Amino acid sequence: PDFGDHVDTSIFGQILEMDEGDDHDFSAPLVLNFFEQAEETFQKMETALNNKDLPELSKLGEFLKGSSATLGFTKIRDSCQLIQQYGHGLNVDGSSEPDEGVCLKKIAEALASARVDTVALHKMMREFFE
Repeated sequence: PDFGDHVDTSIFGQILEMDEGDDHDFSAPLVLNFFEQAEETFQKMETALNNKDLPELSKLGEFLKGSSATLGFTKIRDSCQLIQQYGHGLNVDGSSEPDEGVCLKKIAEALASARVDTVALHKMMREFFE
């Protein structure tokens, strides 16, 4: 399976080992569970944006970063890392960003990237598991 930059094959590959037989009896429910979880998190983020709660956004980013990391979903993990950082009021270089308005705008961009990358991956994973 050639998922491009979306998936770390060395990590995802280890998920696939847990399948007994060729029906993907373990990996497929797991991946499904991740997309549901992601979808829930994105909704809770979309609300957190609406209420301009930067700490919440930071934590949701960190949470979803961790679960995408576990499965090797690199592009999603990265965008969630940015949400974590911008939620703590920091730029990519580590310098502080004191303008909340700027932070929120950067989070919005990274949330859009995350959602789009999730959808892209969901499709490929659907092709893969059929």
